[PDB]
Amino acid sequence: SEYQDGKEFGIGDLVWGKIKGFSWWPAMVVSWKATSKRQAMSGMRWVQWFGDGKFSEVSADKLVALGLFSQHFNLATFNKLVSYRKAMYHALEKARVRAGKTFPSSDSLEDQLKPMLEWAHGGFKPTGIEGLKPN
Repeated sequence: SEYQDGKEFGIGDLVWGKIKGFSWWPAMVVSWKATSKRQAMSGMRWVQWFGDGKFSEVSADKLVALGLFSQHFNLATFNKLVSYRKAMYHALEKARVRAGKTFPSSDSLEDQLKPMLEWAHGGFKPTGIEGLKPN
């Protein structure tokens, strides 16, 4: 009965989170019991940031679905920041596993990131954003 307030998103969803002074950052909605902090305020979600690992209380209106990738992926931040790329890898790796997608490889971080970024930017085909959903 957690996060049952009429707003969007639930435990396990992959999301873009927005905090003041940062780019849209990939996260996963978690339960407050995973944060060891406190119950989220009504209308809010606890998220865990990819690449970074910390927990934040974010309003459900300031979250969007990770599947809306092209609209929130930040090419400039991807170019100037290494942590963003690491976060891209870890978010898309959770995505790739949930969707049943596989990529040919044998490789540095950007080498495996290239086909994952292409997949995500192209719309997560053939599965779609529906294949991102938690189990």
